Amino acid sequence: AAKDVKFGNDARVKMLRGVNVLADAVKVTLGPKGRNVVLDKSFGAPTITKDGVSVAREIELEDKFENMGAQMVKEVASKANDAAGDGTTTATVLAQAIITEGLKAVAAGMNPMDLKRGIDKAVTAAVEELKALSVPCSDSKAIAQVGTISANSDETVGKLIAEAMDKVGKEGVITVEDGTGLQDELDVVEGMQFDRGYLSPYFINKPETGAVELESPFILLADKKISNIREMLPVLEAVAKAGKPLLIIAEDVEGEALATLVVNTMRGIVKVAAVKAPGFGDRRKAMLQDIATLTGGTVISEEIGMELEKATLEDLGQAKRVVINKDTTTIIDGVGEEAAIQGRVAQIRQQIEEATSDYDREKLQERVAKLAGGVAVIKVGAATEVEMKEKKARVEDALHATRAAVEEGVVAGGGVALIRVASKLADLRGQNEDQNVGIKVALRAMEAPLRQIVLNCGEEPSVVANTVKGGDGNYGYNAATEEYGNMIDMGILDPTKVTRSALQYAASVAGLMITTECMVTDLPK
Amino acid sequence: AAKDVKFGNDARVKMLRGVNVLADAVKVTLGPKGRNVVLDKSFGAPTITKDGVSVAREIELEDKFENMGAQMVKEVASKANDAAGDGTTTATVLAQAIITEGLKAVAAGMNPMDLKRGIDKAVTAAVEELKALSVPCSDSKAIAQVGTISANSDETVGKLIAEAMDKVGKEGVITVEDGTGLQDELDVVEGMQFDRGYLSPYFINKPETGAVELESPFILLADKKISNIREMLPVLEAVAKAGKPLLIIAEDVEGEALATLVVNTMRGIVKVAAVKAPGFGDRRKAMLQDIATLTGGTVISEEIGMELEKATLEDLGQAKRVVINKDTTTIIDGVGEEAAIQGRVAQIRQQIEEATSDYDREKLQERVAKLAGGVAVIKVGAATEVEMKEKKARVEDALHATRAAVEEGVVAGGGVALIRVASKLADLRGQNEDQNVGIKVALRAMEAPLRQIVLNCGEEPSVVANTVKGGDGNYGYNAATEEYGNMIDMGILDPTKVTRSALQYAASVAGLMITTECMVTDLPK
Amino acid sequence: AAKDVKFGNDARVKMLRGVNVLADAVKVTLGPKGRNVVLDKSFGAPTITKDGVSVAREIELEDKFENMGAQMVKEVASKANDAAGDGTTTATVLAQAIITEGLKAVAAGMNPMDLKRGIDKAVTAAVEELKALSVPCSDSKAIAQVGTISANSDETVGKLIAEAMDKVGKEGVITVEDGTGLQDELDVVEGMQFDRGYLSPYFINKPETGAVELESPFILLADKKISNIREMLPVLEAVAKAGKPLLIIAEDVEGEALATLVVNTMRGIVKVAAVKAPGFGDRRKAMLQDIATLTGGTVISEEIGMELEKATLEDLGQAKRVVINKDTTTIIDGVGEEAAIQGRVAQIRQQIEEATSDYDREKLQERVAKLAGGVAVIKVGAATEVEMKEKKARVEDALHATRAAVEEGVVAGGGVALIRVASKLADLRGQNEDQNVGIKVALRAMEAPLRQIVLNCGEEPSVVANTVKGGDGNYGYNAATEEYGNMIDMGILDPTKVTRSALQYAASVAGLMITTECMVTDLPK
Amino acid sequence: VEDALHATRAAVEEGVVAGGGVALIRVASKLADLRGQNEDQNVGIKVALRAMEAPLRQIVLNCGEEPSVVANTVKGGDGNYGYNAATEEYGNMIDMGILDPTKVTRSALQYAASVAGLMITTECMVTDLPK
Repeated sequence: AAKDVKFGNDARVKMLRGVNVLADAVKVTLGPKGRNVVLDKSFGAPTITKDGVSVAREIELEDKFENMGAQMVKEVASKANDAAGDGTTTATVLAQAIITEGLKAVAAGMNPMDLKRGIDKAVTAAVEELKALSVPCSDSKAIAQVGTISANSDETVGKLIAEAMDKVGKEGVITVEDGTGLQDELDVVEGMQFDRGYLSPYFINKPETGAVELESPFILLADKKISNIREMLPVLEAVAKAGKPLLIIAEDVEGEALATLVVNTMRGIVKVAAVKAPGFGDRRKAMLQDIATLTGGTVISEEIGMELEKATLEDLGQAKRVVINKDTTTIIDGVGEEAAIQGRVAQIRQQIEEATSDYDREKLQERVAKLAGGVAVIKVGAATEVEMKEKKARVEDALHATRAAVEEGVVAGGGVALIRVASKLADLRGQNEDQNVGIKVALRAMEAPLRQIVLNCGEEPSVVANTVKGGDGNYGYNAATEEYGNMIDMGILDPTKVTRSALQYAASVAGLMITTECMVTDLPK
Repeated sequence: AAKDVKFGNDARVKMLRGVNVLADAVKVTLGPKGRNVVLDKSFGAPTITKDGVSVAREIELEDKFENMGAQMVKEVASKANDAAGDGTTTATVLAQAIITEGLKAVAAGMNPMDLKRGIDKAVTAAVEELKALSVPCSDSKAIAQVGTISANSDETVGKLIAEAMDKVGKEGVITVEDGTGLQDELDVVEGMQFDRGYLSPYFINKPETGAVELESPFILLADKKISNIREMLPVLEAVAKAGKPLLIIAEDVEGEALATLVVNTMRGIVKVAAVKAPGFGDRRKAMLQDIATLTGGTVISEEIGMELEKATLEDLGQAKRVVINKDTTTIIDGVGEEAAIQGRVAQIRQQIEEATSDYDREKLQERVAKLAGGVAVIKVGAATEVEMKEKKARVEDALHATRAAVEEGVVAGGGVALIRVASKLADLRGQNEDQNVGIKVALRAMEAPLRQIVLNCGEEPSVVANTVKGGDGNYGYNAATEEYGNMIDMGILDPTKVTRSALQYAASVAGLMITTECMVTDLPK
Repeated sequence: AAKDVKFGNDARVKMLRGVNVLADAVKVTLGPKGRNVVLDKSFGAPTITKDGVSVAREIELEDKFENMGAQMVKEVASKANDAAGDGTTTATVLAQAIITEGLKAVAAGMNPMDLKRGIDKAVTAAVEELKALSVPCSDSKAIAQVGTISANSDETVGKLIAEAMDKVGKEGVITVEDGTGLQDELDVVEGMQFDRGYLSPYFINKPETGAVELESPFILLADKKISNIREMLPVLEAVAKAGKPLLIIAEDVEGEALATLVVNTMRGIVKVAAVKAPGFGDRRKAMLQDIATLTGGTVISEEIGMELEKATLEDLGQAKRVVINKDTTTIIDGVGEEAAIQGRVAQIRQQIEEATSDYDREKLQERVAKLAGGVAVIKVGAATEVEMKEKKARVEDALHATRAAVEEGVVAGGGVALIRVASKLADLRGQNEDQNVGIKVALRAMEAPLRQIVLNCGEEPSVVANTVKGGDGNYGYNAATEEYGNMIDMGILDPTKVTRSALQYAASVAGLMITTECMVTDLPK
Repeated sequence: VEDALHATRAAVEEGVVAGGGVALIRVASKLADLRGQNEDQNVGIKVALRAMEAPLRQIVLNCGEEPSVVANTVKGGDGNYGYNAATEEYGNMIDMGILDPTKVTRSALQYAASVAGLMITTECMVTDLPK
């Protein structure tokens, strides 16, 4: 269709103006004195929230260009939350900061490409500085403390998480379900988790988790791309009968079929969700079979001449629960026989000896790790349905937080880590003045989150930033008690992974925008 | 879709303006000299009313932002009426008062959060003050007086409610029905009531009480979530035959199945209603059985390997009447055998002995209380249908009132309670000057209802407020006779609960609005 | 009257916008391939010119703010020409460049004051570098060469000027007037020149040179301030009679007296010009006497009790000619008798002996130098009045050029000296990054003249500039034989004084505009 | 791999020349004395040769340098030699990994000239009325 094409400065302010709507909507929730944002619904009462992700999801602008700007930042910023369970909002305020200052500089006549490299150099430098600043999280005592802090000072949640990690390990898979009647339960079941998410958002039935959740579903394992729902029909009806949901795990699900599934499940005609099979090539077929033995199903491959039209429930695998993320599928309690599973583990353990290269060793060990490791299951108990559901939510949060803590440690929260790291890179330089300006841009931008938090608290950003800049390490002033001491000790911390992700991703999109000359979109009519 | 986003001061005026349209419409009916509001109906003559609830129900504004404002207070204020049977209007005027002053303070540059915390502190104090000010309503002589006062001086209503409460206990379940023909009738039948409401406002066949009413229905007890209407069919065809209505009580009823029930019932193709089973986890499966025993039905659990396709009318439970609210299901006169039920009570009472915890004892007693407790049924007689229907309403209202009186007592009406309580908190202070301003805002707002009542009466609010502030205890201003004196004795009272609720809910919404920085809504298309 | 007030950025763009009309109008004439500017006359045939100064005179913009910008640059830049006989256009283009880049910098958030400091530091350095680059004009051979070059390669003009400077010394006063008919004449006559200019532009009757030129005028010497034309009348009727023009040298000429004089001379009722008497305090009374002696006039001192009403034509001084600049008055061929003048000189020489202070001695020495030295008078011959007037004009300009050359030397022309000097200061830095940007702003601007010249010649500016930067000393870009080489020998030069002035004034106004935050002007009424 | 493949295929077919758009300028600088049958054709010739500079100029413009300056520098050298578009070392562009398959530069030139030539000789255009 006829397009609207904008260039240079004209195009850049549009994008900027766009990111401003987004950032300004979202940053008011930042910090403990976060304000509320009211999101209108069709009919009924509007939603009042302090959750920046909820807010971002809703943002879409009328001016197509401003919209593109908002959608760009929205996209990359969401990745931070995906990776570490937080920092989306931070990433957003940061992205705003970099883009504003960067465009100022572009307008002053500085080179966009050099500005970008300067900003990037600053960020890599900052990530290193962040690792040095980081305090490790290894013994289960520390795991419990982090879990507790993320859980709103609840010892119970920390203990729970600690206990579970104690069961399956730091690298283990931990899941959360409704409790059966007050008093928590922990149990390790047969289960697995592979890095593939939903083939489409429409499949989501947990808009809170942004996830798909299926109970006691059947699992179709097909080694081939499924493009047409013609082959699906017989197995779809067998699942419509017995009224259970269905997880399809194929090489891929495309076109006719994917669309048809997205519609049918979204009209209540059988709950279905599809995900690509993990990995690619040979190891993909291997892992498909792994999933087959584990769920007690039969992998239907065209290679040996099997056909989907010729498949009954019996070929289908089975599990107590499956949960699907944007990039993660996790199978909980497969119906597979102890003999079958342990026998498959045995086989895999034979190939590792008869192996050759190191790569082949790692890969095989990853497979048994999945197989033999299992899945910890935390059922949260709590006296009331309401409290139970709530405590369940806080456990989920504390969980992602703790996992991220375990991976890369913790640093001072309240936005001070980004400020300390920045104060340390004052002498950092690049190849020419432009790159140097790029660097200052980024280091100044790293102050945005703290400043906004302070602003929201009704204090003077400059003064607080100064106070913070004066000290060192994770040492600070506890706003709640105004006591000086170690921020981590006083419970004001962030998983190093969240701060890092936020910074890098913010820098990524802001860099891109700063280096954009042209925008093309459809015509407003 | 493309959104319209408003910020800070801009959003807040819009919200204000919107709660102003709402409050101004409802607050004219406050007190004894309340005015009429005329609500148009598309077909026929308009409705003239003085009921703040009916008026509020109709308010929806064209401006999307202003509208969100109104819908917000509309919602929480509504909850006040739902909790204590009155005070929605009061809640609305209070909210208006708090919001108006609060936004004035925000505009002056004071911190919204500190304003909120000050408001809350004042309210917290006021509620305690309200507890002290409160006079208990315990002996049935008192119960009768309150009911009598709520019924417009109708002593017969007081007596009826007093008798009904003595039959089933203060905490018992009491219901109101049409008369057989003059001379009321009272009788205790097998029955039960759990706190779960309609899974949809479309199951409602009694739009005035906003309730579902099924007479001689079958009760399906299914321990599991019902998502697809395919399993229902065999049992649904058996109930279409025998031409009796159907109550489905499951773990939940979702999408396909629920939408199909909502449609088929709204088309007279068989009357049906669905509610979640009470509670969760184990105790939920236990209570489902309690209901089974009570109604002479069979719990259909997939767990034990039972199927809905194979369930017959014989498995269905039965009762003379069930009534469903927004959050209550009450079963009246179940076909349960007076031996089955007694046995069930017996087994449970034995479990109370084997009980290893206090919690377990309390929770099991609730079950015996429900089963063994039963249900009082008051049938209002009156000589001609019209009179009967009017008195039935008065009995229903007075009943709800009297319940609230029994729980937290009663306090001075006519808005004087709030004013008395505010005058006692003159020395209340916060952590900084802003919080002190927040407290003053709340205490000043507590005068709003009285002032409005007085305004509606055509007197000078300041003068009356002033004199009242001068008094002590439950001494106040009788708006109907223009006479000052002891309010409770003069029969001008409110259940402590309604005053408390209205205050709390108003303060709640008011805090949210005061601390709102952003609003996102659709574009006016 | 009610004003229109503009602040910050908004004000700055108006100013810039304004200087841009002036600069763009003026700069097209720069260089040897300068284009024509057509300036419309009162009404007659338009005037076509390549003289940037003429063009500048004519520029006045409708918009009050824009006009203010342009007038400010006109004013500061005009001084360059006043001082060194060239450089105004250059100053203007330099001013445009500095203001342009400076304002970009201010908008990007840099501190105007630090930018100004930087610009100034760069200019200070550049001046020194310019002195270092400069070649002396000391021997009369070089004096003649410069004269010849500035007179379009006319050896005659060079010879003539050299002869003149030889008679009165290089610091002597040299005058040029109409020749008596082919064959030049050079004679030294009794005369003087002091540092006071016309008290009003309206006095100018030679717009070409922006000078007042009086023939056989009478000279009124009044040791007092003349504010009212009532005391003038008697002297003015005498001068009105006799029918010769009038020069007034008083302590000052203000108000009614000045106003009236300006009107009258602009209405042919006696040609009159007024200047402040030279110096101040006591030495002013002394010099007034010097002039008196020289012109055979009599000082009219109120101190001694003399009155202007009693002043006669005989009290008045006389000379064959007087010429008045913006800041110079030069009396040519006084009538005073040699005996008198000589006696005066004797007196001063003796006071020079008696002088008890270096200062006093110096001042006295300055005075005898003026009286005893006289004035050189070049009469330019030609054969045909037309060639005569033209040559006379060339001699005036060349004269001014060589004067400046004699003072501070010559540097490479065509804008190369400025670029050269700029390339030498690459490492120049200030106290902070803002100052540093100020410096670069200045250094880039120093290229503007040459680049503009190249531009007018239809070449790529950047290429030529880059080349010139590659070379050393007085190597650069020619346009007559179009080939790079040695500028001085090749006869492409500028007096160091014009280059220095052009740069310094340009920097001055630019600094001032860059540091402007507020502008006040009348409403367009 | 797919990209490198097409590239190498093209390399094998017709060889490689200096990349960065310099090949075009060199080629252009060699045709300074090239003439046609009349002044108009000669102008056509200049238009084309001047045009052959557009890519470098743009490339340089994108790098934030002065297109005229680099073009000038490039015009001064010969063969596949010159300006190092990353390390400022002089040498053979092909060896320093700065190349384009001769096929790609030639194609771009011929196709460009083709369409431009058609448009330059266009006198009339016919299209639908905006509905």
